Amino acid sequence: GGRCLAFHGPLMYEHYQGWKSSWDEWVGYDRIRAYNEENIAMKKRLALQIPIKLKSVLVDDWEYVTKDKKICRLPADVTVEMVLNKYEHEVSQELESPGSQSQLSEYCAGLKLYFDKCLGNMLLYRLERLQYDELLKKSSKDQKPLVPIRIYGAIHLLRLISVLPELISSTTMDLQSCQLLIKQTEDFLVWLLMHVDEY
Amino acid sequence: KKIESNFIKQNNNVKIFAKLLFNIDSHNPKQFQLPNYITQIDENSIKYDFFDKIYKSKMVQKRKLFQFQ
Amino acid sequence: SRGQYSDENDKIPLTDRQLFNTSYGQSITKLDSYNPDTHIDSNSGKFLICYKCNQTRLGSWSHPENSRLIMTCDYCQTPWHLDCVPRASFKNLGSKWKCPLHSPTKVYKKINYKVWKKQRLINKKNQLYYEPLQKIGYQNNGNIQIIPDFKITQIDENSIKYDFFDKIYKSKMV
Repeated sequence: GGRCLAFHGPLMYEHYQGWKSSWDEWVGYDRIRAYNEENIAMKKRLALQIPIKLKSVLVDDWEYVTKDKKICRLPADVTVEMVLNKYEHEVSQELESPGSQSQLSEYCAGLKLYFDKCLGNMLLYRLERLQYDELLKKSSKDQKPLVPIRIYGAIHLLRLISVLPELISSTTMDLQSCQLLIKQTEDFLVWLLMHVDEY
Repeated sequence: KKIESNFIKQNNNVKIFAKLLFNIDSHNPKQFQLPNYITQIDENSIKYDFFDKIYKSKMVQKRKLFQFQ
Repeated sequence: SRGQYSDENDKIPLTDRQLFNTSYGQSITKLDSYNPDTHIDSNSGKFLICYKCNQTRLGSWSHPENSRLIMTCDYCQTPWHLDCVPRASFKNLGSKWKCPLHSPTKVYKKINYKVWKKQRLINKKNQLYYEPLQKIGYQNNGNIQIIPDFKITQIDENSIKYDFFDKIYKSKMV
């Protein structure tokens, strides 16, 4: 199909066109088009925001990170694995439409992967920056990778889902993807509306 | 040539947002602020995933036929 | 020739050699005499197996009546019997013979109606722009291509079968 599809320099392929049969080769190597190497080097050089539903918690923990940082225990007993695993057990069975739960499940996997490396880039204040530095220092004594899943609570999770939509538009992407992201954001906030005890 | 095109051939379970993961080093971090307004192995993995989700679909089908009564 | 529209749907007009001076045994169509050359392709020499019934049905020279006419496709070269799909004879002049397995150019769903006369075809340059980012719930109204503005997203098998299953799980409650 088409009129120009060649791994090497194109010669209106639909074999080296315009040459004799004693030049063919079908070896398997790397293939780059490069538009006939820039036309044989130019002929040899010429010859969006969150809804107002429960926005009190962000201004609640905005002041509380100045001197308390919303966490005082390094091995925090609050963890994200159970609160993320309960999503497939309470709401995906109830609120999601009949069909596939992928829009929650692969979201959970992707957000875990995002939380695996979100540290060091935004989402951080100076004193818990020092806390993360000392956590990395105590985690480097056994040359093990730092897992931020067992040592970080869910207090920064909703602040993360608050900061991401503004940076979502920073890259080139379609608009209904952002519509799906704000739909997931409102779903998460109606999930956490009456879950005021867990943080 | 753009880096992201061959990045999706080895990344799994991250589908919704992939373009923002490339330029994580092109933007410098800053302090906290707030506005005043406020494929073979991966193929087997996704087949096993799909099997899990249609099984979950079977129990949710049982769930709506149970709660319909 | 005179300045009319002609996409790939129209077949190239036949030359007079195949049209007037095509002997007496051949005739315009294979509808007469035994023609076993139509059941064997010159590309590989194998037998054209019909898609609907898995039979070449070449028949016999002693019993010509058991021979079933077959034709190759003008797009995918898929063999097809003349008795399986409802059709009297071959397709030699006019539009190219589109086998009943391809996407129609225009479909009709009644809710007045929407035509969706495809999206034509864009040549390989900067206007033909691709973006794979989402597989689930895209609502991209078709016009796709399979991989292992007039944008065409890189759709794969997994996403198509996923959103098909998702839609038929939405629609069965109705």
